[PDB]
Amino acid sequence: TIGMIALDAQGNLSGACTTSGMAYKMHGRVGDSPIIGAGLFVDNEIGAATATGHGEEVIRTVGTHLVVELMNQGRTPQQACKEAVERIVKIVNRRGKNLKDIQVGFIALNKKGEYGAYCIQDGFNFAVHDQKGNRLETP
Amino acid sequence: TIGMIALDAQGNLSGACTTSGMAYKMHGRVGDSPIIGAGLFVDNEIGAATATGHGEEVIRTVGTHLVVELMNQGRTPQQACKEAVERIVKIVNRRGKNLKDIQVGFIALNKKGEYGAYCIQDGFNFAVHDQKGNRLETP
Amino acid sequence: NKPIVLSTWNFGLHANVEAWKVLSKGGKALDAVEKGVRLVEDDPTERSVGYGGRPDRDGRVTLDACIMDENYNIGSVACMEHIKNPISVARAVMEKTPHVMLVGDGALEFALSQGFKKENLLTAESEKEWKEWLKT
Amino acid sequence: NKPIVLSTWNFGLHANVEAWKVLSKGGKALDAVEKGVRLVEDDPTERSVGYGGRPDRDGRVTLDACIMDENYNIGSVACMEHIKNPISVARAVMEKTPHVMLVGDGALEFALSQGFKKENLLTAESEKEWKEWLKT
Repeated sequence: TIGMIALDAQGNLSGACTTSGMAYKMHGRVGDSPIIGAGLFVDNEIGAATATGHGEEVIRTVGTHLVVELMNQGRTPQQACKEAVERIVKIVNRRGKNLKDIQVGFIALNKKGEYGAYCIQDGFNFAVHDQKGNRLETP
Repeated sequence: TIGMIALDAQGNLSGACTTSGMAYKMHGRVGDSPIIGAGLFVDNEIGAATATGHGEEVIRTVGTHLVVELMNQGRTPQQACKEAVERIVKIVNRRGKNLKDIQVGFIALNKKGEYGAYCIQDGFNFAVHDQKGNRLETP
Repeated sequence: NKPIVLSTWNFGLHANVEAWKVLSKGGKALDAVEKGVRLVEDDPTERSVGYGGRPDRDGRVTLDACIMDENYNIGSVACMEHIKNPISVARAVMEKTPHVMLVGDGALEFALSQGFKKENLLTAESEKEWKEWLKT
Repeated sequence: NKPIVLSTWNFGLHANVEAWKVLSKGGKALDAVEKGVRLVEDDPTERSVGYGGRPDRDGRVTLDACIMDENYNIGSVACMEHIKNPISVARAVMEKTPHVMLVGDGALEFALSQGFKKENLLTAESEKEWKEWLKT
């Protein structure tokens, strides 16, 4: 899956999300990538976010809509991503699941061009390209 | 479409949403009813909500996830539904659409058995059945 | 204030009576909301849900549904043909697969592997009206 | 701090270069994120998006995508086969229909009515690996 969000020179946000899904998935299985509150959400007054991780778990938590409402509530992109993941961990615990089996992460951007990212588990990277150039960061 | 949410005697929430969708829609069209942040969302620590209206508009606003997060931020079911719809109205004006062409409404329930509902336009009704009886109310 | 059920539109009243049969006996909300909406999917008169539902523009009856319980278990089917009860197929997605949403052919394929029956959901009434819309 | 693009994973660095070609010239974020991800859909060696994409268990490569601009216009396709660029078909759902999500056959039917044509999205590499998984 690749999810991509951007703020242009006018200060407008937009995003895109694309995948072939889980390899060897059941026929007709759909993940978070085409679902608007789940794989991608953009509000040009607040910010945008895209998800990574197990599609099922992102659908279940409507994660990217949660991230953008936490930025609406007053969190920076970084704080929104972290607080979102921390709620998801508490839900995985409520469902009596082993956290090692679950992976959900987000990258987020707000109107000011501030950005952030966070994941349940380590091993995810994301690329940031602003006027300081293109760089791969780690949540 | 029929959306249904309930709180049982154990004090647990659950919901269901089902439709044949928009009549004479394009083949393969789906609306909000199969989508978890949109047609139906349930959190057992908070409450549940189901949507009514134009499927497209409910998808676009991730309305039912918004209603349950507003209840998470202290709103009663009634206040959450109203505040959700009022944000949606501000968004269709940003899209330059006519409100008379848009209809989005929600019914909501919280952990206490408090309930509420609200819509953009008039003409929607919803049924409530508790221990005092079954009744059709109007948002 | 429990148990309590809410459903959409005026047909929600009759749906609420089926759901209440579960709820009044101290039954699970999950089984109650499933029983409740099934009534409407079953009714060929309720042409916005299930059997009797008005078709897409090419005359295909395609149904969408999802279910969610008290502990974030969810199930969905979308644009599914031939199964009168998409809410139960959605319930089976939830309880029986590692997935959360199946659409199209794959949804029907799964429904049939779970013992659901393939039916013709287009009522004569809805074929008639679709063919009136095709002129207009 | 604008313009600025973020994308997921390592292929996102190279995706970010295509998106930046739009953004650095003062172009729209919408065209930038579309150009950016298309690179990865186009790449056969990028086995998790578009053309190199590993198939479902029955060996059909089904793709999912959605797009959202600055003013709540959204478009999605899900479980669509044979169109290498689902993000553009999704963009066309958004700009060209009264709907927001089309899935399965209907998504391909729409794509073809908009001028996209069928390609084979299952590479030899992915057919090989699917047939290894079928043994295991």
